[PDB]
Amino acid sequence: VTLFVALYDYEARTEDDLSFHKGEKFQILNSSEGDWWEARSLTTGETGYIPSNYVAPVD
Amino acid sequence: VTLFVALYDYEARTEDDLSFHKGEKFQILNSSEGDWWEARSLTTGETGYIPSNYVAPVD
Amino acid sequence: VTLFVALYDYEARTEDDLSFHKGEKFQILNSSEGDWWEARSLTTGETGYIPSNYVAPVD
Amino acid sequence: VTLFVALYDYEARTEDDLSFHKGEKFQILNSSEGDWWEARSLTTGETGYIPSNYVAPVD
Repeated sequence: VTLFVALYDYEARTEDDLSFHKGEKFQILNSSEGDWWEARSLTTGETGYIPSNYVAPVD
Repeated sequence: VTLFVALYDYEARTEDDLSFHKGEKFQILNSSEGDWWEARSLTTGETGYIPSNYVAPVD
Repeated sequence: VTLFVALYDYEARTEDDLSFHKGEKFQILNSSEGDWWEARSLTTGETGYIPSNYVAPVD
Repeated sequence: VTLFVALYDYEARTEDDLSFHKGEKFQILNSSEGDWWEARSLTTGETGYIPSNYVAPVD
């Protein structure tokens, strides 16, 4: 399972976080040890940490 | 300090309460003034009252 | 609610604390946040933090 | 003992209270059952309630 969709919008707080919009999809290979996962957006191509509670596996 | 985590989404009514989404984690600032607790979101760093029956201790 | 009464005069340092004179009586609003209590003067109706070791319960 | 001097200034909150300045003297015949005493100022001639902790018997 590596495809996840955003449930809510999110505005990055720092340079390493990724901002994104609800409905946006990501590739997330491995989850982290924390609440923050490193993702790549399939829309913008950008990469960065996202809060793991904001996405769900794409059905 | 124990973290607490949101069980459900909650949308604030005024500027005093804090909107949050399920799974968001908080550090509690003041819990002894009543059932609404002053808390900081570990997600955004925002601060405000949250209804304590909407959160549980992490673990 | 128990009234408390000032044992000594006290002059506030900022706008948050409350200046008061010996014998002034207060009704306490919040006493569980620490040793500084949020109180209303029964004399002027002003509100602010007062150092709890400067007051005693009436009687 | 009926002569008392004011220890601090006081600005009346209502129409029945007497405002006064530190060093001002009053005649106070009988003390009340409460913290408020009915006084007459020997300076202005006015009469009204004053907080009893603000005056002391004139020595």
